[PDB]
Amino acid sequence: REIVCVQAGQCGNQIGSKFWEVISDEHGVDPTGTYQGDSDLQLERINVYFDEATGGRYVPRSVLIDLEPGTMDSVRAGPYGQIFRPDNFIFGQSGAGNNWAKGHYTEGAELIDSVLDVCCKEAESCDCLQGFQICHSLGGGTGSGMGTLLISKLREQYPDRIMMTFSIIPSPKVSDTVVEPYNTTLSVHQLVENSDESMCIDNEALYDICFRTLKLTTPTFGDLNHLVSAVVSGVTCCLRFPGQLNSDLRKLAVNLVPFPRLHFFMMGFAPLTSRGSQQYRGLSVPELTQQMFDAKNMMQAADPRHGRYLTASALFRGRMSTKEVDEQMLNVQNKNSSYFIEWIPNNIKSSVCDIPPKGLKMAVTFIGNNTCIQEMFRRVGEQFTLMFRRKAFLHWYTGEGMDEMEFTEAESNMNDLVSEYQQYQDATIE
Amino acid sequence: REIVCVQAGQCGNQIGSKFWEVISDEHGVDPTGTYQGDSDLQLERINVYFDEATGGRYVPRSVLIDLEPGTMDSVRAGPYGQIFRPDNFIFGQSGAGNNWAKGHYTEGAELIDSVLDVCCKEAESCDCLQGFQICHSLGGGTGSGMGTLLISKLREQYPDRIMMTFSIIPSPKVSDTVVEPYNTTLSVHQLVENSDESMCIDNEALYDICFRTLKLTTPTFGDLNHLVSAVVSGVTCCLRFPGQLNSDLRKLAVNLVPFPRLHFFMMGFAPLTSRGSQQYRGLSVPELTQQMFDAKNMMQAADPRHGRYLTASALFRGRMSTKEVDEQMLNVQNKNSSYFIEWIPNNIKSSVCDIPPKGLKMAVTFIGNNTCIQEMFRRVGEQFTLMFRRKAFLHWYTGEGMDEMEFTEAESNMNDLVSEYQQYQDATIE
Amino acid sequence: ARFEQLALAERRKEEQQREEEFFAQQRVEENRLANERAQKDLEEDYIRK
Amino acid sequence: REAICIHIGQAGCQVGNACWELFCLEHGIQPDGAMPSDKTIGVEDDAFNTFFSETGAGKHVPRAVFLDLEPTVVDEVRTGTYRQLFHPEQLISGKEDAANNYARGHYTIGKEIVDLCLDRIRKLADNCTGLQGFLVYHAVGGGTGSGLGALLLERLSVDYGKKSKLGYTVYPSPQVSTAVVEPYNSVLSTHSLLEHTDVAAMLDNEAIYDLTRRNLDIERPTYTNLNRLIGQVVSSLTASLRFDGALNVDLTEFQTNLVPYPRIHFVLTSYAPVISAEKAYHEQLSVSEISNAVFEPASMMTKCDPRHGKYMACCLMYRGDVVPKDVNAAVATIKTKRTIQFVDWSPTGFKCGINYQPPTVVPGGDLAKVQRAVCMIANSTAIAEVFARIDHKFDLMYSKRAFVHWYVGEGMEEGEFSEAREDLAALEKDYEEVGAESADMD
Amino acid sequence: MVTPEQAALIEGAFRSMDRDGTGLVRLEDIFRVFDDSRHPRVRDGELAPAATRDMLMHQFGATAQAHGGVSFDVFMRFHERMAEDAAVAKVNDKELFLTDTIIGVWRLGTLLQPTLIRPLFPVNVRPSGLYATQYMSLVWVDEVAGPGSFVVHVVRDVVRPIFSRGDLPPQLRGMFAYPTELAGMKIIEERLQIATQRWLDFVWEYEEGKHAAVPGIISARVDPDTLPQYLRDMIVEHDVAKAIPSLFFVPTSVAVNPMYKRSSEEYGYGVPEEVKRMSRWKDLTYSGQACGLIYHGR
Ligand SMILES: Nc1nc2c(ncn2[C@@H]2O[C@H](COP(=O)(O)OP(=O)(O)OP(=O)(O)O)[C@@H](O)[C@H]2O)c(=O)[nH]1
Ligand SMILES: Nc1nc2c(ncn2[C@@H]2O[C@H](COP(=O)(O)OP(=O)(O)O)[C@@H](O)[C@H]2O)c(=O)[nH]1
Ligand SMILES: Nc1nc2c(ncn2[C@@H]2O[C@H](COP(=O)(O)OP(=O)(O)O)[C@@H](O)[C@H]2O)c(=O)[nH]1
Ligand SMILES: [Mg+2]
Repeated sequence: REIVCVQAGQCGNQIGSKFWEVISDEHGVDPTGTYQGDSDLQLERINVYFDEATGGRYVPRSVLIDLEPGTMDSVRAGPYGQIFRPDNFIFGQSGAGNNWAKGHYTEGAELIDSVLDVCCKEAESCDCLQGFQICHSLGGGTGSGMGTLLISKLREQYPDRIMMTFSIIPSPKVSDTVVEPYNTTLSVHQLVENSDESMCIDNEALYDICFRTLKLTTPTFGDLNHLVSAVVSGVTCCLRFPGQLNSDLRKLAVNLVPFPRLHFFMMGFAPLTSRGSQQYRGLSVPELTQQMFDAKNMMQAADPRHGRYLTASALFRGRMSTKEVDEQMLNVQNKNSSYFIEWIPNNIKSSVCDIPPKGLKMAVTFIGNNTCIQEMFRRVGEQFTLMFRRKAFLHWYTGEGMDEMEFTEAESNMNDLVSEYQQYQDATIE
Repeated sequence: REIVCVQAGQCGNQIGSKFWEVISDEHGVDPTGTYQGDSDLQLERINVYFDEATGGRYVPRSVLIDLEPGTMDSVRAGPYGQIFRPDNFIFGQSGAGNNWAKGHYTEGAELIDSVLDVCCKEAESCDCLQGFQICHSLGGGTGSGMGTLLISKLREQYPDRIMMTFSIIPSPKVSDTVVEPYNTTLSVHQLVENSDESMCIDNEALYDICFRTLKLTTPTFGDLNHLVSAVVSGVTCCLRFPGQLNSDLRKLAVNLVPFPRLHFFMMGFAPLTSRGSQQYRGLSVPELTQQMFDAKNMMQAADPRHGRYLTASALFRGRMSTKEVDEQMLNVQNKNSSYFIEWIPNNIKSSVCDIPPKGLKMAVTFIGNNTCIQEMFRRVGEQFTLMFRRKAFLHWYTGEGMDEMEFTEAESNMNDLVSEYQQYQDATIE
Repeated sequence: ARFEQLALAERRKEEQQREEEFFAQQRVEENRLANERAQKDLEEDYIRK
Repeated sequence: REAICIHIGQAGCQVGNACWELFCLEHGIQPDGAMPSDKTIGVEDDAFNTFFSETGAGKHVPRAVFLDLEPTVVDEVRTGTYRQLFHPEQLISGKEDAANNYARGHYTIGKEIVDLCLDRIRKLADNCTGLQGFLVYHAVGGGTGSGLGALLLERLSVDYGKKSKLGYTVYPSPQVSTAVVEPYNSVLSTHSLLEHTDVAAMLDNEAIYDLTRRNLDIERPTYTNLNRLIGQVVSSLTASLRFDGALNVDLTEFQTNLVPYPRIHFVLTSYAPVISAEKAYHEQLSVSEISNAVFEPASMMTKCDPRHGKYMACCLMYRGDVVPKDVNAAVATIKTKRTIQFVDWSPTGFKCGINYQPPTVVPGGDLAKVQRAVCMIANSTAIAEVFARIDHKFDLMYSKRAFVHWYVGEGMEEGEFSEAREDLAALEKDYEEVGAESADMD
Repeated sequence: MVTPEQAALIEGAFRSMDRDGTGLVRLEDIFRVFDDSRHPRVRDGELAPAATRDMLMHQFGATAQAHGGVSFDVFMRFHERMAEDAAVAKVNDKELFLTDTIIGVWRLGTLLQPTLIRPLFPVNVRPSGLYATQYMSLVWVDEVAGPGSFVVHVVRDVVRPIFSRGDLPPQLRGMFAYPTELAGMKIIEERLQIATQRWLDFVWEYEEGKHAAVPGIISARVDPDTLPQYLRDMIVEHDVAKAIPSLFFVPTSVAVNPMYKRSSEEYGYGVPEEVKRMSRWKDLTYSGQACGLIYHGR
């Protein structure tokens, strides 16, 4: 059961570098690639993410793609960069120009065949292939256009596997670029067709996590990418270690999505706490569940209190009793009953894994399907409609060759996604 | 079972010098001719390519022919040049002038009796003769004209033996000579009647091999001639070492050629690995089979994806399982079934040999009979017809004595070869 | 008797492990040779300049 | 008592190495031909005589010839470990191969070598007093094995006449393949083999690969494993001649009991306790379990399913610690089963044999050590399915005359293809007709 | 910055490099001792060995030509610049990289006593997998240029690796070297002589009247006239060496080469032990007193 990672664009390459550092640390792989671990439990599932090269070494099953090599040269220069196979780095010779149409039509179709060739070579080597894992930003240029292009091609070639994405989406408050609404709207249109399950993160939420919870005076992108690498490595953890109640990406998808369009989820991770505060509070299942459901700890700008939970999932790591988990999930569902959709008799799935992340006794990761995610898309659509009526920057995209009709289709599809979520929200029935 | 080699022209003598270096290294023969090997397995088949001089010495069964002594003096001055028997160097007193007619009619008939006298003296010393091996370029002057003359004489004198040729053909882009189309067309006309099996190489394909796969910064003709010497020495490897499933030049010919005109083959060699990515990939049968069929690793400009495989052969060197070979060849034929000719139930022959080339754990050489070879001949024929209509340089050849009717006959014969390839290329299930 | 059969199997396992170590060493050696070739080319260019 | 083995071509010589390795280790002859014995009395031990003859100095030498057209494999035998066992005359080699052409073996090259072979066989037969058959090992897919095997069987059949000839034959697997021209050689081989063999045992490499993956724990098997398995089967079949037992079975009894009509001489082979040493301490190995094993299609050494046909006769060879009452109880239990069916004209479907010598364990081998084993050879109509797929592949190639010019140029009339294909078609019709229940024709 | 152990290494290099008692070092010593083959960029193959000399001149000549040499402080700050440049290096670890690059470039440590060749593995350890098969080279120090100039004579591939260099006396360990250990020092090649494949013995003395030897490690193709007097004195033909009274032989082991072994060699494996046991079993059965598995011949 093998996972393939793809890291695309600047954001993708940075998150990937930190993720493969955390995973290599958890399995005790030296930055030279040599196994130096101290229990067979570490060795017995290394195959899930690593292929074995000759005389000891392990190589991580990842493809790195970007349109200008500056970032790629930076990741190769990082502390773990050497572990990556040289042939797995794919780059062009001219930039995306921060333009979705260039990334999708001109440099995309030019580069994509070498990426599909590498992905097929890598996929067909697995003895049994589990789903793909995709990381990219929607606000960029090559990330949005070529990432969604590649996702569409992989869905054509492997429709029976799983397609999983983690995706960074812009903000109304701290934007780096003016033309963000076009790239976001077209990318969400592509994603809602192609993806099986998608998690969304706002950088504003990571800043509020860093400043409020960890009380860092001067946070940097390394902290944000550490939070993301923690959740990313947590969702797959039960796939690759033993436990009392095993779980799998497919079982999460089957339990979270009631209907196939409703596959966008919110994320949180619980044992976050500042170095000064850590002496004051011991770990316990009530503490993890209380922190886990506090909206302060959730990685999107939308707040659950403005929506309703259709379904939720919690994955617990550590040696712990099943009694505390079941009675906590019952007590939370019973006491706050107005926030749970009534035509499902039990909304939470639990899973338990024996092996915690290093240096923590216990941890939980939370995945939630809540209609308040509709508020983010509506806000992006508002800014897009404001910009589009005046043809504000359209000549770049039309000059690449796009018909204006694509913009009205993408707007209509996003508006219908918002409407479908709003209909399922329907507070009350009659 | 001994082979006699003939090297003709500058290209042939240069490739030959590297070939005899590679073979002398593999059998541990010092450039003084003394045996210095380290296993009896090296000595026990040395007779295949070497003759025995009195007490220890070995002499290489090769005839060197050229029209100007510059090349022979260069090979005699080289590090292994001394090994060659002095009487085996044949040279004239005036150049070919890059003209086919000079090489065939004027200096050819003057020298040709002495080459046949030397080859018969060399041939009649063998206790049982296996095929001849000839290296030459088709674009040159003495190589094309006198090489094909000699081939015709040897086919008259030894019709029951095997005739094998390696031939270099002009790229449409790297033009070193203006009159290349005439020499190529006349040589292909000679080859399709006289040869039993002919392999074709584009210098452009060797450049693309070096630049894309080996990423060499400053390649030289020594590298191209090393690639050629590697394939040449690989085809004969099963002749001269033990193995689990022996194979032979005649068995290759019998299995590859469905009909007697269809005897032109493509070559490739698989375990080429880049200068800085060798620690990252162990040798294995899946890796060799995947690299072996990659068009980056094929030594012609035509790509298999534009044609269909009639037959293919793979010769494996090393201690390896037969199960992995048979199941790999079945899986590749089944998964890509549209590219294999359907009225043959199994297109690939395999062979396995115990002794790998020095410093590699395993290697395979690939021989393929593919209809995409028609693209090279069509391109040469277009360039020939464009010049011939206006008589661009014809007075040199006509002044030597050729009838103009020869050019139209040679053009018609090449066009019929292209047509014969084209009918089998485009057939379909109807 | 099947005890002794198992013992001989263990001995064969050790032998194939030794062969694997040999082959890894050979791969490292070939990489070193390629590096030496590149070194020579750079030296010649510097002398020219 | 004695039998002489003839090994032809590559598969036959390599299988011969495994066979003689096993027979040496089972009798106890040294690799140099010696046979140590520290007791001065009790020398009266004639069992070697089936396979070895002794010289006046007491050296042992084996009753075999090795025939090949290329030198390399026999020269490998000449320089190996068993150099001193064989007389150098026995290792016969030509100059050049038959190049996967049946025509070169049969017409051009084998006619020169065949008279030397016949002189060698005569030299063996002169040192005999009760020859009761030839054992022949070959593959029908290659050129020299097909052409020289047919020519040699024809000459042997004229000169020796009624004497039995038993063949172990490797046929081209139904989807694993090694060379393009396999169908032509296999059809032309089978045409000659029909007339000139007394029993033919069929093997497919794809089945032995499946058996070695499933039962043994070998991820990457190679021909030495298959050849060691074949050697074990042959040792089991010839053990009835060589050691004491309750119910002996002479080689003529196989042909009399297994073959109902003179064309119906192709038999399937299987072997029961193929098990690894780690598995061997987890299981008892009673008579009924191994008897049930030889009938499972997972046990077969040819890729055919006997559930798609009807059994005509079964021959069950038990070796080791078995008691006749358990053999009878096992066979009666098998007879009760509903997925096993016999043709209604064969009420007494079984022959049994019981020998006391357990199977030998080979130092490098992959089989476990076991106290008892059973080996089965059976004649069944399912084999007709094996021929039909070869015939389809031949028809596919021959419809366009894909390679015929080699064969016609080296000397064979085109008519010979159609004759052989029609004769094998008639063999298919024979297997269709013989299997029809007599109650249906009234 | 530099750790105290690195300071000790720098001090040792300076003191061992310093002739006389004066606290100055000539630039010629800097040029002769510095090892380009252990330069990181050169080892990875992206810089030419002659470029290091220009860097050394650029850093050192300005004070070398003025004060007649280099003091300790300039050397220490040279290594401080070395560490500063290694801080931004691509290697995962920094301290070990600086330590072993200093050790490599300044040729300190333990060297085989004649010809000053750096060993690849510890001399007392038996040869590992690959090096048990690759042939070694015969090397001795030149005399026209004095020892310490790192110029040697080399004859290629004339020594088998069947023995261990730890058993030799300390003054003869450096006579035999691997091909990979010759990098970084000048070599002069000698020519072989025509002979068959014979193996020849190497003898020496450790006390007056007592001799020790290692059997069959020198190829018979070493041409004795090119070698110096003593070196061809220590090489003697095998049976003549055997006839010498009171001779001891160093233990030698031959290892299989996994590049030249066949598939058919798998058959006759472990058979003499099995056949011996079978013969014992059959004679025991013949004599009687067998109650389990018994032989069932005739
Ligand atoms: N079981 C087994 N089958 C083998 C072995 N070697 C080859 N075969 C099979 O036998 C067929 C090839 O026959 P060969 O023995 O190579 O043919 P040949 O006798 O050498 O005939 P020529 O090629 O003309 O010399 C194929 O089906 C192979 O799979 C082997 O060692 N063991
Ligand atoms: N959370 C996070 N956001 C990032 C990171 N790097 C860039 N971004 C954001 O992603 C957007 C820029 O997209 P970018 O990755 O440069 O697009 P690309 O040029 O196609 O790779 C901006 O909103 C950045 O703030 C990172 O490491 N972490
Ligand atoms: N691959 C390769 N091509 C060569 C070599 N020498 C010459 N050529 C090519 O062969 C053609 C020249 O033919 P040439 O050998 O000089 O003909 P000749 O004068 O009759 O010997 C040109 O296309 C050259 O690029 C060589 O060593 N290797
Ligand atoms: Mg053969």
